Amino acid sequence: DTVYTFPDEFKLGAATASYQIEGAWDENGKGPNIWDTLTHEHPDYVVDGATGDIADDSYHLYKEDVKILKELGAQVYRFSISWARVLPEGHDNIVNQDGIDYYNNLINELLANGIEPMVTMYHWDLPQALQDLGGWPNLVLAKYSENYARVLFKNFGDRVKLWLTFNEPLTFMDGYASEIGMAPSINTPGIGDYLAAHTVIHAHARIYHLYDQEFRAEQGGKVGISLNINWCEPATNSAEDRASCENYQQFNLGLYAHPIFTEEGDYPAVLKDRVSRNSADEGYTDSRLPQFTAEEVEYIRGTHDFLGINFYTALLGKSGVEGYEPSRYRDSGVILTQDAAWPISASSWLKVVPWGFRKELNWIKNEYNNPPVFITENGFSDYGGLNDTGRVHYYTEHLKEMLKAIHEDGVNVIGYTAWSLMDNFEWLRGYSEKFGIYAVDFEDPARPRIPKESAKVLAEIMNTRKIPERFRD
Ligand SMILES: [Cl-]
Ligand SMILES: [Cl-]
Ligand code: NA
Repeated sequence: DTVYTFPDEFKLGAATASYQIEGAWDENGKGPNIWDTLTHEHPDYVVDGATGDIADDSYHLYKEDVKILKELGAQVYRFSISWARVLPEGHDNIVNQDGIDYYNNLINELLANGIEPMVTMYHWDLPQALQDLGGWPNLVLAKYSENYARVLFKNFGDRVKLWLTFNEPLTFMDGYASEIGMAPSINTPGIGDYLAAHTVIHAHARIYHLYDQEFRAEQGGKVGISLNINWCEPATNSAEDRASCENYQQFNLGLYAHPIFTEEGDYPAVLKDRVSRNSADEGYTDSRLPQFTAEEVEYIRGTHDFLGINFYTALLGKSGVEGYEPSRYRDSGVILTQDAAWPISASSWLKVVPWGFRKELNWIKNEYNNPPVFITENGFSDYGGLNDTGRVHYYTEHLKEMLKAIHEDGVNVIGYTAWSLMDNFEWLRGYSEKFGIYAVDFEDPARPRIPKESAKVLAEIMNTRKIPERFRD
């Protein structure tokens, strides 16, 4: 049963994000963020015209969140901090004590209940005052991000020892690649999304160096980043289809991980070269991909204590090019599809492909020299229901695959937090797609959290530290 047992030091828990759960969007001095703006001004972008104005009301109900974490037996709770709740103006001139108090209250409640906090600094909720300067495409945000992080380390770092600078910049950069999509819903594909990535990488590096310089000696924690990546399986066994899948990994994960996690640093060569060529062919004087200087390459490489991975699904990749000119997908040189045979979820993008998780973990091991990997998200959507057999099976299969990666393949996976502790505001999908292991009644002002079967099974896994016999192959 070795392949079915978690390593003794491995950390298990669950995850949320601030805008998705907190509500209290303008309470007690909190400033507006880009998701307040999107859901208020553009309800036509969101299923049901839903907003995060209340969500799970975790601003008021944080003790209930801790209660269900304790019931689950979580060792770690991954949550994010709302930048505009702490710094309502985005800049560090005004610190909102109500926000400081709130996160201290949550942290202290967690620790009093034997649960370790893991904090994501940025999970998509940029202060609107900073978006008004251009947001992530404007490199001035890297210093603003450093200053935000300093406030977080100063106030919380005596008790928080696990930090993620950013969550899914591959996703939030896409808020600069569509007029109707992710906040801030700006249509600069192939140009502004790359600028956003560039700023984020710079920001991440500044935050890491800040920790080294101002906090690490006293606080003794670890700083990483959470990167999402889909497995990309060759549509056929050809060398050409394999090349396309390598392109996919480099254009999705490598975009962020090559600058940070390799000895060489910088963007992947294929990313630089394909965008350079495409830009020239379209008549641009300058490549659409921003450049790092040698000094910047050296500053950015090595800025990590672990790699956070968000894993959900797989795609099929074949040789070719598609998408609009200009765009990151077109630049990436792969044609992406889904296999009809893969089980479905309530989310168009998410098919159940558990073996893809093991393949991805091996790809990461080989590319980045087996970094410590913390799975910061993994989970499954349905439309509702407590007898969530699909979710149960998603978890048991993904955990089995991860355990094979650890035990059979030697991948240094160090922790895992299920997405999500409870049903929450699923971005443009509103409350229509359910990812929780706890259900939440969004028509009940008290927002009760109630366990699904998946919460019961995960509790059993966390308690026994193994995959139960009935779920084994
Ligand atoms: Cl074949
Ligand atoms: Cl049994
Ligand atoms: Na402060």
